[PDB]
Amino acid sequence: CPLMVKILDAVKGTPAGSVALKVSQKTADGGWTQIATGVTDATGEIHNLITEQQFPAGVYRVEFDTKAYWTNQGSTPFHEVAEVVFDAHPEGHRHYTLALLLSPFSYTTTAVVSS
Amino acid sequence: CPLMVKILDAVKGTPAGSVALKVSQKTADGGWTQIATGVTDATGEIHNLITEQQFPAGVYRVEFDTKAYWTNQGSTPFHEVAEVVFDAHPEGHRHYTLALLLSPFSYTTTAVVSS
Amino acid sequence: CPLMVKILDAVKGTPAGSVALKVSQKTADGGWTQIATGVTDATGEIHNLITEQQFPAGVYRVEFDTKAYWTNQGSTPFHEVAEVVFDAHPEGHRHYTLALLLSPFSYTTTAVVS
Amino acid sequence: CPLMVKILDAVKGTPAGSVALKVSQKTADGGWTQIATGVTDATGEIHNLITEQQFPAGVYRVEFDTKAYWTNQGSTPFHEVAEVVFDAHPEGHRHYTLALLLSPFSYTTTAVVSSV
Ligand SMILES: O=C(c1ccc(O)cc1O)c1ccc(O)cc1O
Ligand SMILES: O=C(c1ccc(O)cc1O)c1ccc(O)cc1O
Repeated sequence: CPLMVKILDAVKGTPAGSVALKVSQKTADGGWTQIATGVTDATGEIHNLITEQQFPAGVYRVEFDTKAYWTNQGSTPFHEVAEVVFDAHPEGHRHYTLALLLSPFSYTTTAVVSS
Repeated sequence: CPLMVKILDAVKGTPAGSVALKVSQKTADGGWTQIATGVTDATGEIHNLITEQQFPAGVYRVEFDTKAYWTNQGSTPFHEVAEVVFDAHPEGHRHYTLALLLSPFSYTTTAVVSS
Repeated sequence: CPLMVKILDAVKGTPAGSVALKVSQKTADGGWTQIATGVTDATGEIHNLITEQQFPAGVYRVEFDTKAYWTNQGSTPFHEVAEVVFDAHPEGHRHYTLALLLSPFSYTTTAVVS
Repeated sequence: CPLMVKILDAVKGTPAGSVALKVSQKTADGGWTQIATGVTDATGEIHNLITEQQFPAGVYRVEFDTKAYWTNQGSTPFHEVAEVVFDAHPEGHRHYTLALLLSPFSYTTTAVVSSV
């Protein structure tokens, strides 16, 4: 998998399960084309989100539905969504891991880029 | 000021100065209307970024040009941009400070919301 | 004020008020000795924590009592405490701000140095 | 593996490899008794740091030598060390992962605790 995620819940100290996310690719005209959507499992990850064939070089946006994550827990969050925008160069089997630490009024997005 | 920012540089241990940002407002049709731009001073802040007349209830987007900040610093950044997206005055009018902690491959967005 | 703090609460999006902390100095022995205490006001700050005379060059440990903070909020924390250890050089009116972002199972420590 | 770590480098976007750490166990008198040391591999993890028998309920301290890490990376760090202190109830196959995100002037410590 060239694009992976790892979401953690900073209130309970567990992975963030059942977070919905969408992957969008920026096109020539500057617009965004949705190319995939998924939901984290109980470990805060998604497997088989997009193939290397679906993941050419270019700018991508990954939108995490963090508001619903907190609302379904009875907490009231600040952010509508968490969006991670980055220029990708999957070359030489270069893989990207988007880590995300969630609190109701704050989140941290970091990237682990390999090969 | 109803909308303040406070950007810090986690590499240098200083406020992030001269960071450019845009403030947008979600519209009825689901698009975005830009309402302001700004650039942080040397304390990492923008004074009088918007006024109360520009700030009715609704969803807003604050887009920080973090990639240009790290390029001018000589570092190579991951993120194309840093986006904070939130519903303003959902339960009534409030004031907002957006705290942002910047590293080349990571950032933390936090909100301080007061009456 | 050569040593300042700013503590935020990431659960409810406010400063963290009434957080107790201890400032310790490292001894030439190798251990710690407590030189001051304080408690954050409603803005997550402590004014007049220590003086420039109490804050000479040297290694310092600031120990934030985050466990008691989350207990008094009704939450279960992970950390027994939040410690920040750094080498201070207040040379040339150089001031330190320890920014601290608190969640029950996580905290971020960062420093702003003039 | 009841006590695991995961360290990342927020500047380069890689795991922080070759970080030294010391595991200490609070004693009845309040002192600390070192019980283990380790160094992260290239994934930012340490495997078989301590056994479940070495890890009874109690207060533990994990000290990460982040000053040496940043110096070797060519950056001047703020912190002398990163210290994670916590009360552990490892009853019923409860595992602790100490997650650590590092920048020269900032770090974030989080914990992931598995269920019994
Ligand atoms: O612990 C984290 C982590 C990240 C990537 C990964 O492959 C495994 C992890 O445990 C982690 C998650 C979110 C964050 O903001 C920082 C982290 O170190
Ligand atoms: O110290 C911070 C801060 C936040 C709000 C404010 O009005 C002033 C501050 O110094 C701060 C804390 C966490 C963070 O991710 C970014 C910050 O600027």
